[PDB]
Amino acid sequence: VSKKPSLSVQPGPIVAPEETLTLQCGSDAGYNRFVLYKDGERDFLQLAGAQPQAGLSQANFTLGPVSRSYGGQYRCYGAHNLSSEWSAPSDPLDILIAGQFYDRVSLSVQPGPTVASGENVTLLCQSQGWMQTFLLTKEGAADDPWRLRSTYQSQKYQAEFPMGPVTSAHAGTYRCYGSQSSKPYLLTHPSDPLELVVSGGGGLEVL
Amino acid sequence: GEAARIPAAIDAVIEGIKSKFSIDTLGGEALKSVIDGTNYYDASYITTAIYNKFQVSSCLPSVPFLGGPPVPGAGANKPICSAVDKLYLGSGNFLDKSSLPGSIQKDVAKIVAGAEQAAKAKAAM
Ligand SMILES: *[C@@H]1O[C@H](CO)[C@@H](O)[C@H](O)[C@H]1NC(C)=O
Ligand SMILES: *[C@@H]1O[C@H](CO)[C@@H](O)[C@H](O)[C@H]1NC(C)=O
Ligand SMILES: *[C@@H]1O[C@H](CO)[C@@H](O)[C@H](O)[C@H]1NC(C)=O
Repeated sequence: VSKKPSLSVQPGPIVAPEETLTLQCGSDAGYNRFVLYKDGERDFLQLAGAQPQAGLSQANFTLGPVSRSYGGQYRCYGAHNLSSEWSAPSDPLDILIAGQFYDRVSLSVQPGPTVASGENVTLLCQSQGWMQTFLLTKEGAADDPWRLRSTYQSQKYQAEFPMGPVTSAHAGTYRCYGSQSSKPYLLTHPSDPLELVVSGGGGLEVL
Repeated sequence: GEAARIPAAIDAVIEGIKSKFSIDTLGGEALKSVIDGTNYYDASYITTAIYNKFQVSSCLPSVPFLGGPPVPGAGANKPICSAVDKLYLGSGNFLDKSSLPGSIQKDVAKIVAGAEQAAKAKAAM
């Protein structure tokens, strides 16, 4: 079986309802077709054609307006022609749907509103309602989010994300989400954005 | 000329189908044997007939019932699957099990409309 393709997601793995996600499935093994499957479902979601140039071909699958159904794991496969056998599965891509619960989450800086140069930045995501996990994402750096299991503390459910000592790379806009146990790909509404700005070596929250 | 008109319309739609979907003469007679009723103008029935007789469902990749990797499909070597692939899966084009019937139906509807427009007008002239 041929080497697996690569499956990427743009803009990012976490998507809000009524939005369209471009999943790019590409390879260098001269594939003229790519097929997309989700969570073991026997019917393929989409079949796409891509003319290989020197063996390099990419299919930009477009998911339609997203709903609670789009949440899960996605794998794409590649084939040389209509009758050829399919490649090995690509590495699984996790697509998460937001805005699926009424419970809200809040993102704050556990050290405090300002963090000094020698101090560490710790981002606290919390909710009054029961959450199994909390997810942290940064704007622009749209990769796989940082998921931490929740803890019951101070009659709240919360997770601390230790970012380490203040650095200039910590600057940016951050959002956290919550997920419940049975449906880990369904997330809450995003928390209010937390913009962090580097000031005098230190970090500050900017509104 | 009512008999000539109903027989000629059927022949024209069969020829259009054979042209667009690269179906051999034998498949043309297979379609004719079920299209001879007054269903020659319904793209829906023709699409179902094409699906059943030419096994268009067997053109698409399938996954084993009890678990397994995706496979090309039982009919991928048949000419109908190559014709469907050229017609509806080019570079930059997309397809799913739900979209294919509608695409085939739209093209069959174009065939029917063109056949009867051309047949009526030439005869009237
Ligand atoms: C399809 O690709 C296979 C290689 O996986 C090749 O052996 C075969 O000849 C190809 N068939 C066509 C019709 O191009
Ligand atoms: C956080 O900062 C303190 C000193 O401010 C340091 O002792 C500690 O090691 C830092 N956290 C981690 C995880 O190292
Ligand atoms: C998908 O997008 C990439 C980059 O934008 C491009 O190289 C590729 O040709 C596109 N593929 C299709 C099928 O549009």
